[PDB]
Amino acid sequence: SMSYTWTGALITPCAAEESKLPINALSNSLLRHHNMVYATTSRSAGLRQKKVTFDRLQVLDDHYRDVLKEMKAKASTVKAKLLSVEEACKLTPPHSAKSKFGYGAKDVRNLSSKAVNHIHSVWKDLLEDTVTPIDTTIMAKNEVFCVQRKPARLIVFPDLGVRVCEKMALYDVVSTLPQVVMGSSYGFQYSPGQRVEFLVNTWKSKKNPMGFSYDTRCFDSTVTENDIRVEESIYQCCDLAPEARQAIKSLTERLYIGGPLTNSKGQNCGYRRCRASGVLTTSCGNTLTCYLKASAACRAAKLQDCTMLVNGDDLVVICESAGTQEDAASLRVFTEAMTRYSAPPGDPPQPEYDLELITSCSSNVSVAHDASGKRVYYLTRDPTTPLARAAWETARHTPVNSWLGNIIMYAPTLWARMILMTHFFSILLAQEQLEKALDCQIYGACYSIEPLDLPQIIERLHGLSAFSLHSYSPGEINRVASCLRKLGVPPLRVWRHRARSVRARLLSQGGRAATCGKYLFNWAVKTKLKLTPIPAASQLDLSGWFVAGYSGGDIYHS
Ligand SMILES: O=C(O)[C@H](Cc1ccccc1)N(Cc1ccc(-c2cc3ccccc3o2)s1)C(=O)c1ccc(Cl)cc1Cl
Repeated sequence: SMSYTWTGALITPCAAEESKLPINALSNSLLRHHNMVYATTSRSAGLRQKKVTFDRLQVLDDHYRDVLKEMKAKASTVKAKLLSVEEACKLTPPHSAKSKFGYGAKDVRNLSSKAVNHIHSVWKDLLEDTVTPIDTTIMAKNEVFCVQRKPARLIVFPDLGVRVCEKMALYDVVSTLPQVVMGSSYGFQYSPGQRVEFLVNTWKSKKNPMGFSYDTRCFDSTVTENDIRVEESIYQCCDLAPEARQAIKSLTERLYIGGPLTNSKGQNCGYRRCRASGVLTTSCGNTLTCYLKASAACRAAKLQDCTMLVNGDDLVVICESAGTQEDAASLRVFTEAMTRYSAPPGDPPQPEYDLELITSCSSNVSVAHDASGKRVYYLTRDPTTPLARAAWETARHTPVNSWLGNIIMYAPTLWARMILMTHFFSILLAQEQLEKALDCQIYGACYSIEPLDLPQIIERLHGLSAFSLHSYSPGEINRVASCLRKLGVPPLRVWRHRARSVRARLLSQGGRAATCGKYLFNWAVKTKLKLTPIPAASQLDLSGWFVAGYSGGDIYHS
């Protein structure tokens, strides 16, 4: 079956679309090569439509069914609950697309009778109708990138009322099942640090460790009706209220498997027979399907001690190496086996015998030293993307403050400390918006965060070491350095000279700011400071921050 069928109608833009980095008075204090940064618009949607329209073909051997059985067993221990409507509402993102039925996210969160009535009636349609396809909207995504240009990705999502419904039936499922079914291998249960510790222990649990990541060529399009249905047999293994089983069956037949795509102007763009990105089960399902296809594939290729870490469509496999010549052979089979499951490779996975050489979730493990000179591991990455965006957001406020999200998730990184924290705090001082809560996204979910809190938040996601790390490896430093030369970002020495000033600015502010300049820039000075636990750091409520991803699921918290 073809992943997609087009009618020829264009995927139209809902609003104005900028493709060129806006420039303001602050711009050059960060990135001088403006011709390097751009944003994807609905103008390239046609390209993307071409790269993802293809026919999927699957050959499921016993190794495939073997693993699927194991998973269903563990799945059978899960007892998901049926969210009521109010609860559902209370999980909808304050800035989530409004309903084509007269009410919006603001309406739903508050439980206005308009939204609650409609949802109650949408849910009923799911219980007495298990076939009529549910309409969807297809818009091109606007993401910023560096050149050397990729076509805009495609977002497909059902109406707000249906989204609320998905939660009532699946919210509790997608949060639980993954951990239970895949155990430690489930990547959305780890904070950046725990992810790093998991990969290290796992690397140490091998006499001869050998690893590789596996990138699927546009994974959503590879996903076939069979996958969507198998996913369901898995969900249906849970102890689920009867009404929920129906809704999950109904959502499956009428939505997740496929359905008509409607552009922003109401025209028909075509039909979908693969994964919809805007559904509650997108992240969970992918991860589920990706884990199943890569476990079978492991056995198919006789890989010794197959351990895996799976975050949605991203895959990492650390096993017991059996000889450099023997591994490259194994991986060939593995790729071939994945290809038979409709999970071909975008790039040939290649074996690495060096941990800090594998890239999962666009990141990697690297090393430095804490306050005690002890070797400590942290999660870092190429800063190209993060900065390019931090730049765009320097002259354009976005719904997703990437620079903040980035700082929270990469506090320990050489580039996030010297550049991101400095640059942006400097700007918060001038505007005096040091406490204005701002949105940002982590593993998918949108959180509201106040800048002055960062000190506590960071300590809570990485620990005190995120303020005293030093002697970063030469490999990392050189990468941060190069990327800067590329985008035209001033050298690191310049930033330290600026952080020295921003530190001083924050310190003078006393209070929570004084804490910020105290802990966030304590690396800019020579006479280091004490830095001890933060009293209100143990106050923060971070249980639900990293229990499950919701990328393309309509999720929000505090
Ligand atoms: O230890 C390191 O890896 C870097 C190495 C490094 C090298 C080049 C550019 C940036 C970082 N470094 C070591 C140094 C800190 C200050 C240095 C220095 C020497 C010097 C001489 C004259 C004028 C200013 C100067 O700053 S070297 C740091 O103290 C440091 C640690 C964490 C963070 Cl977030 C930032 C820094 Cl600066």
